Amino acid sequence: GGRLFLHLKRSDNKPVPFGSIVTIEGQSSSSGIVGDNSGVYLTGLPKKSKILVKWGRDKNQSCSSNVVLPEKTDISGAYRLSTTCILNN
Repeated sequence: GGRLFLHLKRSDNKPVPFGSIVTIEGQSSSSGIVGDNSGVYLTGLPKKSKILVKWGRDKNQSCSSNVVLPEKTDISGAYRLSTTCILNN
């Protein structure tokens, strides 16, 4: 599958909080954890995914992102991608 470093930034231009939990939309278990440079490393992904990034239970404490990988198959490396995490408010 696809592996990538994903740099997330909130729609309000703040970094995503260090320690936020990343999940595939529709799944309850963790996929990864946002680190101290507001990035996460993810593997086993299809070409197009949707993720939830969460650091609390209230309004404006989670955000949603699409994750679109380039088409190329059969490579061993990792993409360095960026996307917006749109706040759920």
